Amino acid sequence: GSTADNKFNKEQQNAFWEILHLPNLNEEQRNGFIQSLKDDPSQSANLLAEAKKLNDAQAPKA
Repeated sequence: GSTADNKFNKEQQNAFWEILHLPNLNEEQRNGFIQSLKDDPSQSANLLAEAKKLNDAQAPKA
């Protein structure tokens, strides 16, 4: 069909939204996470996690 068809199931897809949303993370950082994540579905863990912790610390509010 193509290659990996980004099989971001309900569990993996969550990464995308949480990535795109990242309320407190540079949305430009969010986008970057999408590109790296999309091109590499096996990286969903490395991107989702990196974006999760980063957003937490880099988050403005406190």
